[PDB]
Amino acid sequence: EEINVVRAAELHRRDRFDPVPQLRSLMAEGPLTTLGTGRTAWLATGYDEIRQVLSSDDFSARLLTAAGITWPGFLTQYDPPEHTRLRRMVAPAFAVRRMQKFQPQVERVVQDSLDAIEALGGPVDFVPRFGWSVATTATCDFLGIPRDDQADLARSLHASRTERSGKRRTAAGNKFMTYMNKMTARTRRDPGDDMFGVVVREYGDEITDAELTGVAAFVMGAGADQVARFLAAGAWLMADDPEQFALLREKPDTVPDWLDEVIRYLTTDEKTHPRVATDDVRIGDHLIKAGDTVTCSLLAANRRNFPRPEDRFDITRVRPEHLAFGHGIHHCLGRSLAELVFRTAIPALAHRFPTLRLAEPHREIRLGPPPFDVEALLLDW
Amino acid sequence: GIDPFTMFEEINVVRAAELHRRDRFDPVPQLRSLMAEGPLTTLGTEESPGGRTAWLATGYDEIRQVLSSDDFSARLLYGGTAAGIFLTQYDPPEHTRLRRMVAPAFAVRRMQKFQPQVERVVQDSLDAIEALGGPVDFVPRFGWSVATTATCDFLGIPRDDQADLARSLHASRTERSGKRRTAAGNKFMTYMNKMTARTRRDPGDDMFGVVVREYGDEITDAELTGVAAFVMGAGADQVARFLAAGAWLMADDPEQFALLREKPDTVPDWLDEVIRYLTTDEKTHPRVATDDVRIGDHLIKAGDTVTCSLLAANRRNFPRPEDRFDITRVRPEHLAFGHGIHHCLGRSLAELVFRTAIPALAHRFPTLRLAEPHREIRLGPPPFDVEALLLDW
Ligand code: HEM
Ligand code: HEM
Repeated sequence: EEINVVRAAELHRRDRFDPVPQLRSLMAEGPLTTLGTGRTAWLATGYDEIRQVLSSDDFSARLLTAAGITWPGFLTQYDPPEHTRLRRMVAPAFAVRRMQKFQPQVERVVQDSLDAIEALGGPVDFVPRFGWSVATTATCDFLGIPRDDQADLARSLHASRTERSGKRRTAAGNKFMTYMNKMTARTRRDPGDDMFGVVVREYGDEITDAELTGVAAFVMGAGADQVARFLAAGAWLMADDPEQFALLREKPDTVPDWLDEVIRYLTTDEKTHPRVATDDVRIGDHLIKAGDTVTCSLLAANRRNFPRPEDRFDITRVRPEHLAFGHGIHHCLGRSLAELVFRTAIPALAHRFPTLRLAEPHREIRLGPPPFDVEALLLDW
Repeated sequence: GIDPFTMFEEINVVRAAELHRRDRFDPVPQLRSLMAEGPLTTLGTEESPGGRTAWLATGYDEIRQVLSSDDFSARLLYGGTAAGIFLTQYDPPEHTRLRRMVAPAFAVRRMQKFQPQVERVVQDSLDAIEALGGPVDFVPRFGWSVATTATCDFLGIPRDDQADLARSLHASRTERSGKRRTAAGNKFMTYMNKMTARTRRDPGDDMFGVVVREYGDEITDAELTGVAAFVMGAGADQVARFLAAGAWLMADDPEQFALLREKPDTVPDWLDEVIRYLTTDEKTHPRVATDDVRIGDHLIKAGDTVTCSLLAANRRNFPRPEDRFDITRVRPEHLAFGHGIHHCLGRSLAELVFRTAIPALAHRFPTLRLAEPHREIRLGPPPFDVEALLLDW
């Protein structure tokens, strides 16, 4: 049953922004297909069926010991009621009011990230200078990491995930986590105006150091990876189809749902973590036996009408429907922060470089392994 | 979010734990298969240039090589994990410096002196079981009763205090509520801080007084407290789980333990065989490679991790006849207490408790049996955790 998680990864590659032919074949086969098999690994590609799976109380997101021991603060490895307690304690850091009040700082992050790019001059790689820069600075600011330490903290996170020397990965992972631990200690003594502080002032000794460090490490990792990769993919979409984003730039009021369409089209997290069934559960016409796993294809759901015309990127589309942030109890806790950064950074780029385009538009943009990972994006203006 | 499969240390801890579940007393088929493959196999690899590999060592000699090598670190793994937040987290020189100061408390002469007290603890626990009447759960009534009392006596906690103090320590590590964790932790700490202050005024006969006499200045209060908490928490857990699994083995194979009770001098190494067969701590903490090392027919790169299967080493000939429990086996070999600089500090205490309590049980209840012979015994997550053991006699 473990090879079936490798198999899922293969189906979520991309032909530029499009899903690959292998996935399309499964999509047209039906809403729910077998990946492998008396236990069965299923892929859910139907919009309705995915929602049924992700919102059912007869599935667990657990791999298998209590989540808190090996995965403290890694929410998508908790089941209720432990999941419910921990998510309740961190959720107020992501409430609408705190997100609105964060918006001015996120605006400055994008403006300064754009001030650096213009000074450097075209052409220039937007993967590090726009994607990575905005994402890590915004996420560090949200956590209250002092500005003087962010560059080195962000460098150690990146090195821990990508370094070509395994030895240097270990050292960087240790550097990163020690810093997150020290942040937890400073909050416990003197809670500030940030995620750490908000959690500790509301709950205090109810949340443990392991939980708090765990959640903070997760938010840093999610913020740095998810937001950076999305912003890189957004800049590429801007370069590829600039007339649609000129409409955003000049007449944003006529396209109030624009961000949902970009999210739908790009789908930079293509699939959810496998869910294991705990009762026999009818899902559509299909029977999922207790012990089966179901992986949900968020790409399949959001791009369900590919390759027909209506699936093509249309920024004026009325109320775009997507499941890009999942569904049910594990739906993305960070959605409001991610969306704030995208709402701010994407139009800030359009206003700043209306004449944005690919430097070297002859050659293909190289993509890494999924999830959707633009490795370099050389743009001029 | 974050894909849990990209969490290198955590995902491979999980995979290693799954491999060290048990089918009654035996290794599961999945570990058996890896054992047959060779002395070292992969748990998993990060899929990128520079990606690290998590390895499982199952070969006896290869495990001794890994664990005696200076090119592996215990500290560097848990420092890259949110899960990693006493002695096993240290490398030399910190490891050496702390371990030398506490080692005198676990010396041979010290265990000889404690033996009469351990005999009394066993007899008291067995009297209480007898007074309850069958069927009795041997997990709380034999395993934990003996483990808690013997470990607290070793620390010199007065009998009146032991129940409350052990409860406090367990609360602080256990509860979901983090408020009750801090309250219980502070109750434990305030007691130990007084005990430390008392010891430093006049060193006594227990663990604290021995240490403070030989190394009083050079060891801190926090270090003393930390060692006590390990002995009372994790140490006691290890001992309780072993005694519960021992009692199960005795009920399961009464004829071999009848040999222990009637002709104990014919089976001088009996305890080494019981320990080998049961292997109630199935694996070591994962170590990070700090240099490249060739082991088996593989190259472990610096930054790769290795987890050693003590179960695999101890049960290396499973399922052949020679691996079966045989209390008369001459000089049984095992690595149940690890190897190299991190080898069990409490081995001699653990063995004294087992050497005393197991014969005591065999003599008291020669008719010991499962209460519900056909009902399966439920095992918790690794390490070897008998959840309930209803015995009668
Ligand atoms: C600062 C940015 C982000 C943070 C802090 C964040 C945080 C989280 C957290 C904590 C969860 C787990 C919630 C739970 O289990 O209860 C989660 C789940 C999820 N996030 Fe995010 N996230 C971020 C950005 C993104 C982005 C940009 C996407 C997609 C484009 C995304 C997609 C998801 C999905 C699909 C899940 C559900 C996973 C599943 O059910 O298996 N996240 N996120
Ligand atoms: C009163 C009982 C016990 C105490 C106080 C105790 C104490 C300790 C301590 C302090 C260490 C760390 C040593 C270091 O890093 O230098 C250790 C390691 C170890 N102990 Fe124990 N122990 C006890 C019982 C047991 C039992 C019953 C077993 C097995 C059946 C066991 C197996 C181990 C193993 C395998 C290690 C090494 C782990 C590794 O290298 O990663 N111990 N013990």
